[PDB]
Amino acid sequence: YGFQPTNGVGYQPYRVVVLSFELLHAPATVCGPKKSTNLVKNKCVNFNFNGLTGTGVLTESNKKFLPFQQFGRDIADTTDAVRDPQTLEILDITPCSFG
Amino acid sequence: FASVYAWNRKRISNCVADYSVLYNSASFSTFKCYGVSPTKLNDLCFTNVYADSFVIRGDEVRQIAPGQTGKIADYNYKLPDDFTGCVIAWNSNNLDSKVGGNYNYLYRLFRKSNLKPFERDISTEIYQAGSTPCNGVEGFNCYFPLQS
Amino acid sequence: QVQLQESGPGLVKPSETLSLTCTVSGGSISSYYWSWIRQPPGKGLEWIGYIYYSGSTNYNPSLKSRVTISVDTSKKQFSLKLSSVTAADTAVYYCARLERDWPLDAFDIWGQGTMVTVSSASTKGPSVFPLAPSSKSTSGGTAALGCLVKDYFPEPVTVSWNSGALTSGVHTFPAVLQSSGLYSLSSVVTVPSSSLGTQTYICNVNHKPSNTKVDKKVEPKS
Amino acid sequence: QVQLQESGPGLVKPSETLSLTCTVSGGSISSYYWSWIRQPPGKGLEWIGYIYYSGSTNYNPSLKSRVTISVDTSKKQFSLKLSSVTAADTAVYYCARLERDWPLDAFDIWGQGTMVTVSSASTKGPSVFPLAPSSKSTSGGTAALGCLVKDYFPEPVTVSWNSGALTSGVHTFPAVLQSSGLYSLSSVVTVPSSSLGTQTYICNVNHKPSNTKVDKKVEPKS
Amino acid sequence: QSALTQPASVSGSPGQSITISCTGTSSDVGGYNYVSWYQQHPGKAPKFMIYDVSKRPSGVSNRFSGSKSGNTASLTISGLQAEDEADYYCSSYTSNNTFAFGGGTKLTVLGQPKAAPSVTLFPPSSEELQANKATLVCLISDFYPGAVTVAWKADSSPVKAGVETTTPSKQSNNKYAASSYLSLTPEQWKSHRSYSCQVTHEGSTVEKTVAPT
Ligand SMILES: *[C@@H]1O[C@H](CO)[C@@H](O[C@@H]2O[C@H](CO)[C@@H](O)[C@H](O)[C@H]2NC(C)=O)[C@H](O)[C@H]1NC(C)=O
Repeated sequence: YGFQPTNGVGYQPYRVVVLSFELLHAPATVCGPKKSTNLVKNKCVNFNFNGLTGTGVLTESNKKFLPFQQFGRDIADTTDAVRDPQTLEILDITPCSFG
Repeated sequence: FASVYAWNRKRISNCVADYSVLYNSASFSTFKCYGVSPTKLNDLCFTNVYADSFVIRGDEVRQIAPGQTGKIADYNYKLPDDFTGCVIAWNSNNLDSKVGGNYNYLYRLFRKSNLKPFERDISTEIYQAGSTPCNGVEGFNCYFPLQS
Repeated sequence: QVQLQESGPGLVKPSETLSLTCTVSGGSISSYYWSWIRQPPGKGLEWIGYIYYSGSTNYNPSLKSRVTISVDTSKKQFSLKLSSVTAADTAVYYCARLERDWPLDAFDIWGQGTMVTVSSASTKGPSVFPLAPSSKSTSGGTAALGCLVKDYFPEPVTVSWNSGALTSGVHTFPAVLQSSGLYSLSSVVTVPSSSLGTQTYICNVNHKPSNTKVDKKVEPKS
Repeated sequence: QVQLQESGPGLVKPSETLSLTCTVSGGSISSYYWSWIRQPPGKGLEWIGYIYYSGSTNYNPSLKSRVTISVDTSKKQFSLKLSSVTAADTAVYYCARLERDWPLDAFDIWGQGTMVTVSSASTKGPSVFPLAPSSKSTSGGTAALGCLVKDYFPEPVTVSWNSGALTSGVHTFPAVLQSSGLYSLSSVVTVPSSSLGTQTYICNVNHKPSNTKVDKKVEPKS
Repeated sequence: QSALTQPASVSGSPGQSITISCTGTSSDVGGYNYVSWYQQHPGKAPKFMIYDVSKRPSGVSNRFSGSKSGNTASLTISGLQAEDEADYYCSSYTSNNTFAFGGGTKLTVLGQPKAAPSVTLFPPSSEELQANKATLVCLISDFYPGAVTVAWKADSSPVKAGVETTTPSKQSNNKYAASSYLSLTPEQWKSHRSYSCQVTHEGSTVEKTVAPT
């Protein structure tokens, strides 16, 4: 191509990028972003902590996980503590009132 | 009865309809049912029944059917192509024909365009065959549109 | 598209039964009405009955008690038989369709008729002779030649040229009824005179009532 | 498959607006570019604008401020109108396509052009005359004959033989511009002499600028 | 709105090869390679030959080749066949968003024969005579070296009034044909007992003579 600046459109250079998404058979890979919000406390709330979906009141904790553990469970196996991914603090999960 | 170019239109409504007294009356020369065979009429229910009435020649009863052509079905009375009802017809020579000629039964024989199904047209404008305008007077290529 | 075509002879003496058929070309039997229409020479038309196809009928009471129409739907024929003819029924006979369904009425595509004479004096074959051109018969670049047909009782003879080759300058003159009672006519063609020495022509007389079919070549004079 | 074909007249005096169209045969509008190309007599080609189809344009600034191209995609037309011609634009005018998509470029199927003269002296009809052979005009088994066309202002007249019947031995000579300013030409055919007395021929002059269409028969001499 | 460049006629013998040039500025042919060639037969419509300095479209012989050096392209033909006598144009995509065409180049295959003139004469037509006119017509064809001169004659005399002549022009068999017209009053045609047409071509002088009736 001998490109020259005084060429009619359709003879001027265009730059092209071709994105090709492929899906072999791995376990996963790149995906789109996920927006979040602000964590509230002391109110019966509907929460999602990077996968953990639940409901209840959130409260500041005083337990100490090991620095690879995300959430804590009770005997009889119910989630009762979580760790906030962004600030990395432990929060207890109590149910909101019924009776 | 009513003319062929201005048929009547009665809207039968909530009632108990007994199509058996019709079907077996043996007085009808033509009883065709299209959407539904006749014996199963007294076992079904609809929303509305319409009944249209008119008078035609004897050999134009073949054009009262879905998908026909001719002076009657083109522009007097057109039946849609997915008709559902039934068509009934019987001879009436002794009632409607009178010595010297009964000239009170007209039909339309010229129109610009064929009718839409169930469309009706009682106008009486002078038809214009040729390109020359008519100005409401008869003449060559300017014809009255109704014959008797 | 659809056309009609007559058939049948006619020359029988007086007081017999004749027959005719109107075989259908394009193919439309079983749907219309089909009727037969007379016409004497030089006079107005007439009418005779018709036959639906499934059912039937007959008509024109003036001719009633003499006429019978029949239909063969397989090979698509109308027979018409009149009986005890009277030599007043010497006419052309058309077989026009009719029209219903779309009202119309009146009639429709006809069929070229058939001269049907009624008398004595059984058929006679025609005698053919050529009419050669000459130096007097040319008009400079053009010249005319012809064929004479003589002494035939058929009456409705027909003439072609080179199997219908030429349609230019061809003229067939009306037949003259000679005192003898036999007809005789002539056919002629005029053409650019130059082609006279190179080209050939044959006039072809066809006589349907007899079986005469004679084709004769025309030649320049010696 | 796809072919082009010009249209439009030309003979108008000097200082007006002419028109031309290039109706498309095989059917390919709306996809390519279409342009008009001039050519004076005996000289090289030239170029004028084109028109995509949806959008448009015009080009060749030397001819700018005079030319307008338009397109009717329905019936597949290009109009070209030049304005205030100057009798220097007396040329043949082709309407070649163009090519994109598959680069290529250059041009492609053309359209036989159209002689478009620009001057006074409005059209004149030609006078036709025959040229008969003779015993001197035969070469034993072969002989030649012809037709003279005379005194016409169209310039681009055309000639056929027996509705384009013959393509053997047919030759059309180039036209000579007489001192009068009118053109006149001749056409000729040579053929085996034997067929002279039996066969016929007609030369058919077509003059598109006027409406003259004359077909004359040739004949042997007396 | 200017033009390109090309040589005038070239020469060549059959079976050999030949190369025709096309030189332009380095803003049209130098700065591009969208050049294409076109072959036009006399009195015809040009024919598309090769796009992009070289690429015979499916349908053209393989005796043609295109090439470039720099703002100068060229076309080469191989085994000159004596039906390629035509004109050859080159085109390109000059800047300013426009195209341009060359100047044309007449190809001469250096014909072999020295065909002699086939001559014929035609007397006035009758309708023309009655139309108060007369025009003797002299036709020539099938002579190769197109350098004939025609001499109009009364029964044998040189006559120089009413003579019109075309210049020879090429046939489809690469030969040449011409015509001469002698306009005369009908009294002139009934006036002379004969007339003659003389064609001089390479020394050889062929003559036709006619006579009123
Ligand atoms: C297109 O470009 C050409 C130059 O390639 C312009 O031509 C002229 O240039 C020559 C020198 O090469 C001068 O001698 C002429 O006087 C110039 N003429 C003009 C009008 O500029 C040409 O003009 C350009 N045309 C357009 C429409 O841009």
